Amino acid sequence: QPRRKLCILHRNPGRCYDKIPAFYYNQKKKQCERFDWSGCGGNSNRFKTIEECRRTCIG
Repeated sequence: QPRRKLCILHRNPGRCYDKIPAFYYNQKKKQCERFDWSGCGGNSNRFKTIEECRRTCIG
C-alpha cells in the first residue's frame, strides 16, 4: 500500500482551537486530502503540503 505505516492512520484534527490547513493520506481513496489540524493532538498522518504527503505515502 502506502510507503509508510503512518499513512494508514485515521485522520485526526486533535483537540485545540486553531484551524491549520494540512494534508493526510486517505488509505481508502488512495489520495492525499485536505483537513484542518487544530494545533495540538492528532497523529503523524499529517503533512504541511500536498507534495510532502505525495512523496511520503505515494511516491
